[PDB]
This record gives sequence, C-alpha cells and structure tokens, in this order.
Amino acid sequence: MQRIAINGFGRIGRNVLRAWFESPKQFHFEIVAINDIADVHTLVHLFKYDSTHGRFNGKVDITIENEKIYLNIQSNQRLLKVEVLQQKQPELLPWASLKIDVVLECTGLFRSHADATRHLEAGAKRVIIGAAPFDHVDAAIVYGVNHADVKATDQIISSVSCTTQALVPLVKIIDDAFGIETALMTEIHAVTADQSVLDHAHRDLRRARASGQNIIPTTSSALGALKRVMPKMEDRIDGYSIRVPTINVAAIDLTFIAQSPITVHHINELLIKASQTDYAEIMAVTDEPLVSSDFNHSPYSLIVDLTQTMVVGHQAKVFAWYDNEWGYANRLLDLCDSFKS
Amino acid sequence: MQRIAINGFGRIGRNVLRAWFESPKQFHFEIVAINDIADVHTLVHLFKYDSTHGRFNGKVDITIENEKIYLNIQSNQRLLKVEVLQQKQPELLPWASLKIDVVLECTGLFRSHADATRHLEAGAKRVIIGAAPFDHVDAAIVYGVNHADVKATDQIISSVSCTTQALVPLVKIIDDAFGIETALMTEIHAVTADQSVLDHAHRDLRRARASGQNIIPTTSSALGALKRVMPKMEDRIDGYSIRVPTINVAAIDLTFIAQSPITVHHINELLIKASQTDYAEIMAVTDEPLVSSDFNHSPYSLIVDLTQTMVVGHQAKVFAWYDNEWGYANRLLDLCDSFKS
Amino acid sequence: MQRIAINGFGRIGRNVLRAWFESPKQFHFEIVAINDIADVHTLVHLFKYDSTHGRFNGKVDITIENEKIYLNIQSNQRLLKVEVLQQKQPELLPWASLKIDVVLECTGLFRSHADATRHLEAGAKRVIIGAAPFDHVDAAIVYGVNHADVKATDQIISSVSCTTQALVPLVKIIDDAFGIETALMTEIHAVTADQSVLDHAHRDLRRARASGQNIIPTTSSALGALKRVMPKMEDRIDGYSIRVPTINVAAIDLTFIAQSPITVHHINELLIKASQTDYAEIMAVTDEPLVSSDFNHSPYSLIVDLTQTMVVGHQAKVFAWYDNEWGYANRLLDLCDSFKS
Amino acid sequence: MQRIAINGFGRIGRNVLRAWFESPKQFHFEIVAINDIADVHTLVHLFKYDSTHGRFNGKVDITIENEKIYLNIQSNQRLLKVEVLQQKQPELLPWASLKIDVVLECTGLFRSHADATRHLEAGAKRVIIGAAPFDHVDAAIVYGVNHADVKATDQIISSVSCTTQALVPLVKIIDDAFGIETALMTEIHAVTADQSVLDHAHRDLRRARASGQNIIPTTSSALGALKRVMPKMEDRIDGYSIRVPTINVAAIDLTFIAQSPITVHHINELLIKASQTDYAEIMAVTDEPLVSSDFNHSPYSLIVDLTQTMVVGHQAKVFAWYDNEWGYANRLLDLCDSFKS
Ligand SMILES: NC(=O)c1ccc[n+]([C@@H]2O[C@H](COP(=O)([O-])OP(=O)(O)OC[C@H]3O[C@@H](n4cnc5c(N)ncnc54)[C@H](O)[C@@H]3O)[C@@H](O)[C@H]2O)c1
Ligand SMILES: NC(=O)c1ccc[n+]([C@@H]2O[C@H](COP(=O)([O-])OP(=O)(O)OC[C@H]3O[C@@H](n4cnc5c(N)ncnc54)[C@H](O)[C@@H]3O)[C@@H](O)[C@H]2O)c1
Ligand SMILES: NC(=O)c1ccc[n+]([C@@H]2O[C@H](COP(=O)([O-])OP(=O)(O)OC[C@H]3O[C@@H](n4cnc5c(N)ncnc54)[C@H](O)[C@@H]3O)[C@@H](O)[C@H]2O)c1
Ligand SMILES: NC(=O)c1ccc[n+]([C@@H]2O[C@H](COP(=O)([O-])OP(=O)(O)OC[C@H]3O[C@@H](n4cnc5c(N)ncnc54)[C@H](O)[C@@H]3O)[C@@H](O)[C@H]2O)c1
Ligand SMILES: [Mg+2]
Repeated sequence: MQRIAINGFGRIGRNVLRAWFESPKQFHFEIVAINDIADVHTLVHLFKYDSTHGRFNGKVDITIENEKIYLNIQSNQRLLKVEVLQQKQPELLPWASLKIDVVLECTGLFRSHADATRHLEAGAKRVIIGAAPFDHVDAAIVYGVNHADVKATDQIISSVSCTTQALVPLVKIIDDAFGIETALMTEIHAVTADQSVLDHAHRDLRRARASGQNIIPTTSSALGALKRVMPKMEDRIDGYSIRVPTINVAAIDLTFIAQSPITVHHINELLIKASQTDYAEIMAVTDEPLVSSDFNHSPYSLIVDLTQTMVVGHQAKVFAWYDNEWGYANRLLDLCDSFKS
Repeated sequence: MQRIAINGFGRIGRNVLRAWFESPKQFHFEIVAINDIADVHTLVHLFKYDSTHGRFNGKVDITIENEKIYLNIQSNQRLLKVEVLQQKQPELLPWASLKIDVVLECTGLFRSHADATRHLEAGAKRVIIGAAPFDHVDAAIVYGVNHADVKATDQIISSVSCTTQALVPLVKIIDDAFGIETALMTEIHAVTADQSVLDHAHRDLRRARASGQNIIPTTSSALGALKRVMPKMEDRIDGYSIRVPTINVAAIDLTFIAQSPITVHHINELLIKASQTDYAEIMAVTDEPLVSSDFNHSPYSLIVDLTQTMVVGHQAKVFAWYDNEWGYANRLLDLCDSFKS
Repeated sequence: MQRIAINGFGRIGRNVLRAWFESPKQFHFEIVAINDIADVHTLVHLFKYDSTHGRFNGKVDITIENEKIYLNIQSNQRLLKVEVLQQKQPELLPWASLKIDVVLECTGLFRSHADATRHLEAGAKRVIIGAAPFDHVDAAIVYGVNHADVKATDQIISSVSCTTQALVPLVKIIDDAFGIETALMTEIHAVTADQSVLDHAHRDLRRARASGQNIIPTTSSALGALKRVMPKMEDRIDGYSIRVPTINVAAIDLTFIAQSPITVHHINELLIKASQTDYAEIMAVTDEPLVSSDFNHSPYSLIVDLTQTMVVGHQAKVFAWYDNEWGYANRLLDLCDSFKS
Repeated sequence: MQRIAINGFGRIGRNVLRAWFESPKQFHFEIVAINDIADVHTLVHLFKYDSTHGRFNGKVDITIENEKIYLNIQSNQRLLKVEVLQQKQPELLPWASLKIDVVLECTGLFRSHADATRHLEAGAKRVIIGAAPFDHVDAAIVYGVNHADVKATDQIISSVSCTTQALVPLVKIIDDAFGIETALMTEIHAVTADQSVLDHAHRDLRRARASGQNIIPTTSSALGALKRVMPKMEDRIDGYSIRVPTINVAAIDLTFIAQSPITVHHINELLIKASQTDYAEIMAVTDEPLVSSDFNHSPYSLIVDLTQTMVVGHQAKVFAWYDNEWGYANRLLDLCDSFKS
C-alpha cells in the first residue's frame, strides 16, 4: 500500500488531492505529505475555496504537533492524514522518514533529471515529474497508452502534459487504423497560472501580455513529449498552443494526412470504437453541441467532438476537449495506482 | 461624386462612417444617409462612444429640417450631413429621391438576392451586401484580389466576410506559388454581436452559450464565400470558427498540403514579397511576438505572423491576424472608391 | 399537495426546476408544466448544460403522449414529469385543464397586474410575478420577512427581485435595532441576460455597452420594490447597480446613518444574532476572506461579510453577497411551500 | 534642463514615458534614464506594444555606446536619448554621474524613507515615491491641491495613489462648500499587476484569487494617504476597494453626510464650477451616460459622473471615474513640471 507525496500544491497538486477523495473508485495508495513554499493556512484556504472547481465537499483540520504540521481531511467517507512541509529545496525534505514510495513533482521547477533526483536524495524511491521531460527520463508515460511499459526499476518518470495525454491517443488511434503521414496540432487553451494579469516583464514576450484581454499564440511542450512516447513519429508532428481568456478547459485541433482512404464516418466510427473498447478509461466521444464549460471537472483525457470532424482529400481534422486540470490530476492517480503489485 | 447609404448602423455600419473620417486619404464619395430601427439618439451615442475603438475624435449635431432628421458630423477637417431614417422595410426607403448610387447593406437580414433587391426597388442603383451570399449574387468581391472584375451590370455585390477577405489572399498567394492540394481553416475569433451574454434561447445551441465564459466552436460562412470567389477550390477547402472571450480581433490558422517543396523560410519570403508588391494595399507581415490587441484598429485585411509558420513534410500551417471590424470597414470604403475613376 | 407551473424557462425558470431537485429539503408541491417560446429541445439542452451552475446531475427523457410533450426528469432520488408548452400569450395557456395552483411568472414581460391576471383567466388560481411590481399587486413579498402576510384571497403576488431580498432584511434588521435615518445602496452585480456582448442599440444607453469590457452603472428596481414592502422608507433610501464582467453572484454595499450609538462590533453582533434566530432560513454571516465565486450556488438570500463592516461617526457601511440566480430560485420555492395547509 | 530618471519600468513607469511624448504641450525637462530588473529588449517590447493603451506612435532604436545601453525614441516631433540600467539595488545606481534631479520611484518596493533615501545616496537630488507613504515623507502631494506646499529642502516626496488623487479633490471641494461630517468611499477598480491569473498562493488571500473570474473586496491605501494630505479629516473618512475583471479604469463612489442643505442640482453645479475654475487642470464633469472604457486614456485625475449624484436627507453619493494609469502618470509629469523645468 504505497505512500505518495506531492511537491507543489498548486493547480495540479491541489486537484490531485481533491480527485483522490472524489474518485468513484477508491485508490489503493495513500497521499501522506504535501510541500509548498506557502504556509499551511494559505494552502488549506486555497484547497477549500476554488474559483474553478468550487468549494471542497469535506472537512479539513490542521494539527500542529511540537515538530510537525498535519492536515486531517475527510470527504466522501475517506480520510487522510497529510504531513505539510515548507521547504523550497527538495533535497532537504524528509522523504526517508516518511517512507515515500512516489513523489509527484507538480512545481514546474524540477523537470531536469538532476532536479528530480533531489527527491531521490531526500529519500523517495520514485519521482513522477508532472510535466514534459526537460532532458532525460527513464520513461515518458501516457496513462492508457504505454503505462504497462513502466519497469519496476524505473525511478524518474514523466507523466508528460495535459496536451500530450490527449494528443498521443489521437495520433496512436488514427495512425494504427489509417496511417499518419504528417500532422499539425492547434491547441486552444484556457489561461494558466504562469501568465500575466496586465502586461508585465516575463521570460516569454507573448505570455507577458494581459491574459484576460488577448488571444496569445505560444509554444507547446507536447510535441517534444510525443516524440518520447512514440519515437516512430519523429519529424512527423508539430503544433502550437493559443491561450485565450477562459479559466479552465482546452481543446486540441489535429490536422493530419491519411495514408489510406478516409471519410468523416470512418474516422468517427473508429474513435467511437476506441472509446468503447481499448481506451474507455481515458476517452469519450460526443455529438452534442457542447462548449468548454461543459467539460469543466470532466475526468477524461480527451472528449472527441464528432460533429467537428472534417475531411478534404487526404487531409482531415479532428477536435477533442479536455479539462487540463482535472483530467491530468486523475491520470496522475491512475498512474500511481498502476504501480500496485 | 457617388452617394452612399448605409442600411444597419451596427458594428460594421458605424465603423464604415468612422473610417471615412479617419482615413488618411479622403474618399471620392459621400455617405448621405443611414437607416436603422433604432432611434437617432441611441445611434449618435453609439457612434460617439465605442468600447473597442474609443471615442469618435469629432463632433456630431442632430438637426431637424423639413421634418427630416440629419446628423452633422465634423472630424479630421471633413464634414458630412447625413439623413437618418428609421424604416425596417428596405422597399420603403427613399433611395430614389436621395439619388443613392450604393447601399451598404449591413443588417445581416437581407443577404438573399431577392431581399437585397428591395433596395433596388426603392431606387438605389447598386447594393453591397456586407456579408457572405445566402443564395445568388452578381459578384462576390474581395478587395485587392478581384475588385477589378466588377462590371456595370453587377448590381448586387457581396463583399463577403472579415474571414473571407483574409483567407482568399492567403489561399491565392500560396496556391499560385506552391500549389495547394487541399487546406483546412481554423479561425479563432473575438465575440460577435449575435452571441449571448448568459446561456439563453438561440437558434444555434453553441452560440446560445455565455460568450465571456466559453470557448465556442461554430460554423464559418467563409468557405462557401471563398468558393464563390475561387470556384476551383470547391471540394479542396473546409474549416470552422471558434469564438473566445475577447472583444475584437481574429486570427486565421490555415493548414495546407503543398504540391511542391516547401520550407518555413520559403513560405515566409513568398508572403513578405506579396505584401510588398501586389497585395501592399491589404496585407502586412510581422516577425514580432505580438498578440491580438496589437492589431486592434489595424486597417489591413490580414497580417501574417511569420513566427507561427510551420512545415512538416508536404504539410504547412500559416497564421494571420486581422481586426475583423476595422479591416472589413476599410475594405468596404475601398470597394466603393474603386467604382469610379 | 399543490401544483405549480413555470412561465419562462430562462435563468430563473430553469434554476427553479433545478433547485427543486437539489434542495436538501423536499418540497410538498410539484412543478407540472413549463412554457417558453423556444422549442423543447433547446430548453432541455439549456436545462442540462449550464455555463454558470454546471451539468444538471440527472437525466431527462422527452416523450410524446397524446400530442402533448413531457419531460421525465430524475435527479437526487427525485422524479418529475412536466408538460412542455410553447404559447407566447398567457391567456391561451391550459391552466384550468392542468389545475394550476400557482404560476411562476418568469418571462419579465407580464409584470403589470393586467398581464398577470391573464394567467388567472387562463385558469390559474394564483400568480407569483418573479420581478418587481410594474403597477399594482395584491402583495409584495420577501420570503423570511413578510411572507406570513399573504392572505388566502391574494391572487397576484410579487416576489420582488434578488437585490430586494438581500436589501430588505438588512434595512429591517438595522432600522429595528439602531434606527436608519437614511441609507444609500451600491450593488456590484454580475452581468445579466438583457445586457450586450458588443456595443449594440438598447433601450438603456449604459446597458448598450459591451458587458465583458466595462464597468456599467445602471438603475436598480430594488428601491421601488423595497418601498412597496416598507413604505416608511420612501424618501429615505436610494441606490444603483454596477454591472461588472463576472457571470454570476452580486454584492450589496449599504451605507446608512444610524439614529443611535453604533460600533463595528455591535452591528456585526446584531447581524450574526439575526442570522442565528429569526432569519436563519435566508441569512448567513462570514468572516472568512472570500470572493464572489465562493458564493456561486449558495441558496442564501444574503451572506454578510463581517470584515467589510465600517463605522465613522454616525455613518456605517455593511456588505453582503448573494447568488442572484440561486438565492432567488430557492426563495421562489420557499414562497410556494409557505402556501400549504 | 531638469533631468528625471524612472525606477521601475512597469504600468506606471512606461506610461510616464509615453505621457511625456503624447502631452500636447512639451514638458521642459527630460527623462534621461530608466532602470528595471528586466532586460532592455523586454522593456522596449512592452513600451511599444500595450494591451490597454495601444501601440506607441513612435520609433525606438537600442544603441550601445561605451558599455552603456541607450534608447533613442522618436515620437510627436520629439526625441529622447535614454540610458537603460538593470540594477536591483538603488544605492548602486549612477545618479551622480547622470546628474539626476528627480527620481520617479515606480517599483512599489522602496516606499519607506530609508528605502527612498538610497536614491539620494546614489546622487539624486530628489525622489518622488509613486505610491502611498509607508512610514515618513517630507511631503505628501496631490497635484492640483497642494503641490505648492513643496519646499526647496523637501527631498522625499510622495505623489500618493491614483485613488488618493481622485478622492482628495472631491473631499476638499465638497467639504469647503457644504461641509462633510463623515464620508465612506467604495472604489471599483480594474485588475492590478499584483493580482493572480488563477487561484495561487499570495500574501493576501483575496488577491490570491483568479482576477478574471471574481469580484474581490480588498483594502485601499488612499484613506491613510488622504490623512497625510488633509489632517482635519482624521476620524471622518474610511473606505475600501473592489477589484473587478476589467483591464483599466476605476471609479470612486463617495457617500457623505453634509453639514448644510444639499440637493442633487446644487452638488452637481458646485462640482461643475470647481472643474471650470480652480480644478480645471485635473478635473472634468460629464452628464452623458458613459461607462469605464470611455475614460480609457483620459489624463484627468477625476471625471465626475453627474447623472449618478443622489441625495436622501443629509446624505449624498457622488461618483467619479479615472484612468488609474494615465491620470497618475500625467500627474507625475505635472508635479515634476511644478518644480520648474
Ligand atoms: N495547469 C495545467 O493545466 C497543467 C496541466 C498539465 C501539467 N501542468 C504542469 O504542472 C506544473 C505546475 O503547474 P500548476 O498549474 O499547478 O502551477 P501553479 O503555479 O498553480 O503551481 C506551482 C506551485 O508550486 C509552488 N512552489 C513554487 N516553488 C516551489 C518550490 N521550490 N518547492 C515547492 N513548491 C513550490 C507554488 O507556491 C505553487 O503552489 C507545471 O509543470 C505545469 O506545466 C499543468
Ligand atoms: N463584426 C464583424 O466582425 C463582421 C465582419 C464582417 C462581416 N460582418 C457582418 O456584418 C453584418 C452586421 O453585423 P454587425 O456586427 O454590424 O451586427 P450588429 O448587430 O451590431 O448590427 C446590426 C444592426 O442592424 C440594425 N437593424 C436590424 N434590423 C434592421 C432593419 N430591418 N433595418 C435597419 N436596421 C436594422 C440593428 O439595430 C443594428 O444596429 C452581419 O451580416 C455580419 O456577419 C461582421
Ligand atoms: N437573473 C437574475 O439575476 C434575476 C433575479 C431576480 C429577478 N430577475 C427577473 O426575472 C425576469 C426574467 O429574467 P431571466 O434572467 O430569467 O431572463 P432570461 O432572458 O434568461 O429569460 C427569459 C425567458 O423567457 C422566455 N420567453 C420570452 N417571451 C416569452 C413568452 N411570451 N412566453 C413565455 N416565455 C417567454 C425566453 O425565451 C427566455 O427563456 C426579469 O424580469 C428579471 O429582471 C432576474
Ligand atoms: N497601476 C496603477 O493603477 C497604479 C496607480 C497608482 C499607483 N500605483 C503604484 O505604482 C507602483 C508600481 O505599480 P505598477 O502597476 O507600475 O506595477 P508593475 O508590476 O507593472 O511595475 C513594477 C516594475 O518594477 C520593476 N522592478 C521590480 N523590482 C525592481 C527593482 N528592484 N529595481 C528596479 N525595478 C524593479 C518590475 O520589473 C516592473 O517592471 C506600486 O507601488 C503601485 O501601487 C499603481
Ligand atoms: Mg461577457
């Protein structure tokens, strides 16, 4: 019965903890610690009150022992006691004391294989970097696709990105059935926590601009990450992302060149079958006239909007929605649950 | 000189009149009447104050004369005296007595050949439908591409849409140089007037949804319209539009298969060259990391963002911005100006 | 028990029906009919999918029995079967046939005593106008304040407005304990369905302006409505509303002159004591550092934010939140429930 | 001429530089240096492209002479050569060499007398802190009210806040005419650069919350600041600020108890006369139904909205708009100009 810790109690970290309590299936592992540079009182406040996902439907108590700070959290007839830490430098964390089996690295600041190793030094056995790899990882994993390819010897793992976890299924499903010559991705994405309120100095001159006022083209880490999960598609895939002023939920627009005959009907039927069989854990398809809000708090890795499917000659476009926060958080727990032996 | 009337004093109609006063170049025609179902005081207020384009830099006085209502408008060293009408039925408009050469039909309600002809019945010599054709038109015109083909028998002209005026040049330039087998268009567009503030009954169930809260995929009239200007593109292009919570400015994302070798470098050089020569009146290209608000109040039909160009194999993506209100308005003025030398 | 109909399935009508299913209290009456000008498929879609309140957690099945349309709705262990009408004129509705005890009039168009009685002609026994009075009503009711005052002969009742149901308790509690010489109200309010997406002709020149871009001061009906509930406050109170770009939830800021000694502590203690006793059904008090989204889907008529209370000399300001949709809907259900024997 | 430096090239600093170029009448002093922690290319990009105020109508060329970085800026028939620094510690800046007469302190981080004096150590003869006094200042100045009270020996000056520069004139004008017993302010203010895009750890739990999604009550420095400027009003005035999802422009809502007879007419007439006589430089009054975006890029410290004025008994509300960025930036330049140039 494994022991998970979360480093970085932000949009992803907090949602991982909520999704644990809200899941209709109880997970076999326990989350037993969290860390963030903010104090516990700020953390509990933000865990309880969320502008995107609403009030946490449960009870949180804070316990100060002589040394340690704990949360006692109850919801949906489940209970966790969760040590809270406030240590900026992940090597100085007490992962050995706490017997931590997996650390979920959700800060965005420790994606290098070196930085992820800091958690290995502090005592943890295994790290899931919750982002695209910066350089080296023992594996890059998309739950529902290649999670069985985790070797019990692998110690630094990447759960890639929200975008990746939606792209890879699409690419795999379509490449297996029709063959993909090349494809280009357009992602339309809600604002993210690293953007700016008003125009302000920032590393990226596009993300420096007022996030509430602009359509903002930007890079996606998803293409680099898809190469690692499917090296057979090197040089065959590119794309980018566009930030717009919604609070949550994203869509992927994938345009590809088929290597065999295609119709709108054949593509949709294939995606329906995939969703009903081999991918039913992470994938759904709808034909209802829905918009982004309707997928807020959806646990799926992608939801294909089949009415958007288009074909001209050898070229086609498919479209899928996903909750970039709730889908990924759920896939993190699904991944941790897959290590059970 | 020519005598222009404007039917429907909305986003487009008001921006047409504003752009006449703001144009660096005076036009060789006059706007002599406007018609709306709204009261003159409402129209003058909205003409003077605009949430998108700022205050009209000028003065407006209402006078009554012979029981007719006029606006006297002074700005940028020009004055217009403009009759104001309030007739919901085009056939009952006094175009014959006003000696109207051109009606700009900007209501959205009279796009059919028969409906547009009502202005002809009322005595105007020529209508421009400020929208895509519904059924039939004498001619579908994109200024700077095929405005020279207008013949004196073309009485009902469609100036198509914002999107078509950006898409048609892109397709043409690229098809002429490299050849397009097929292409798919994704437009990312600011909210439009016909959308909803909150979820509300509406003919279209996606545009029924709260416009400030959602990413909303919907149809685009632009592909139908492009096919009327370039019939050879039938069955070779398709696309769709996405509404997002910004007030103004749109982007087109065009994905195509080239029929000859492409690189990013070569595509960009072609588009730059086009912008300097044959399409200098309507088209610019930038290489700066810009966002939508940077194009607000730009008069160009399109501004290629050369930093977004991508190529994999035979497949490319190009990206261009436009102010969907100010570009189109200026193109309506340009079209009228071309009607007599 | 008792049989209710809803005329107008908009933000209010739809949320009344949702709130029926969601209420922890089960109500001893049934909604047996809805009427809108829109078709049933649009209505069901909007009932199921909401940008503000999320997906309805339940199922709807549309059946045709006779030539009558019905919704079979199941949620929260509860079930209703509701006839669906599409009649634009209330006198033509089948209320006598259906044996309607109470019509909830939620269109906004039949607020006058004459228009409302059309339901009574059509066969309904009692109408509740879900809006401030236009001219005369038999009674103007704030649930939890003066609902005991409904006479069995009262046939045309007004449940006033969301703003009125926050304001009246506040004014009453404070005037009763300390005395209010005069007071002024500033409401800060989310956008409402009658506002504009872009600058558009509108009867109100302020509400003509782009609702996602602007702070928009406008009128509030709550002052007239309050004066019908409390005629003593004629000439002693005024105020206005400011619309800002949020989707739901509002706040009242009430500045009053006290007729007797006041402190922050004493005002807060009073409001707390009222919330715990005579007003526990409709009122809460918090001292947590919360924001508007934290009150979305709150059923309270008002939640006082005690940290905002200020006193200078004889002048004070109190501040209360409310979900302007969900509070009002629940108060409508509470009012209907109060009519039982 | 007099020689000014800007410390902190953000929303205020950048607008100060733009306002220099845009002012119809040329200022007779020059801005010769800017310092920020961000790289010069980021600074020049943000200076040229602004989501709120549009593109700079000018050209900027970056030059390296010696080991010094210079901005050569040309706009509106005016030229400046501006050294760019990147020194986080103000004691280390080369103000002695540059013979700086006045440093505009626009970072928000150096508001204490000791912090501001670091600029004096570096050789600057005078500092204007562009914010409320933190501990002590030689003078707290509202331009147009008490800028004449500056002494030649005053070295650390506060120009207070945008809010204070609107509040003080109102309080003063109304107090001088009718007498204010007490007053309470509500400010409705656009989002600021220190807020959050999504729910995020922050020192302040309300400003932690998604700024595009929420109404957020918070504190204002203006009340403390007004006390420094007008000591007689100790114990007579309080208030607070509310952040809402617009990008720029704020309003003051001021409720006061008057010590002599008042009417709406008399209050408005007073404010109009004040604006035409003693306050013409900094104040305007409108009687048209305007909204926030109509004041974007307005240089006034306050524009009174005479249609909002209300009176009940001895109590009154007045309402004023201001562009929080452009007003304050203009007032900084005017205060510098008041020292002679
Ligand atoms: N938000 C999404 O939609 C999404 C989806 C998939 C993956 N991701 C990835 O998740 C990661 C985090 O993103 P987020 O949206 O949760 O951002 P966030 O800013 O909400 O979370 C970052 C958190 O880390 C904390 N923190 C900062 N420095 C720290 C340190 N030294 N030690 C510990 N905690 C520290 C912050 O206080 C904060 O709570 C990134 O790699 C991001 O790319 C995000
Ligand atoms: N705004 C854009 O981005 C854009 C770009 C290109 C084309 N268009 C097209 O322009 C047309 C108008 O769109 P808009 O954005 O100006 O919309 P709008 O709703 O702002 O304009 C419609 C106007 O027509 C008036 N009107 C309605 N019925 C009338 C009647 N019977 N007679 C006279 N006036 C009447 C209304 O009062 C309103 O002023 C549409 O066909 C639209 O597709 C819009
Ligand atoms: N939403 C709020 O915050 C709030 C709170 C209190 C009171 N109110 C009041 O309630 C009323 C309705 O407001 P709303 O927000 O629900 O508006 P809405 O526009 O969302 O709903 C109006 C509904 O009435 C329907 N309708 C129109 N004409 C009809 C007819 N002849 N017969 C039947 N149905 C018809 C429309 O199709 C629509 O579904 C207004 O008077 C409003 O001021 C609103
Ligand atoms: N924006 C408004 O409406 C407004 C109005 C009145 C007063 N103010 C005040 O003006 C100040 C600045 O606010 P702003 O809106 O310009 O914010 P901002 O964040 O846009 O500007 C701050 C700037 O300072 C720079 N900076 C940070 N640390 C620095 C350092 N050590 N040395 C030099 N430069 C450094 C940052 O890179 C940034 O460019 C604050 O005190 C604010 O309250 C703001
Ligand atoms: Mg909106």
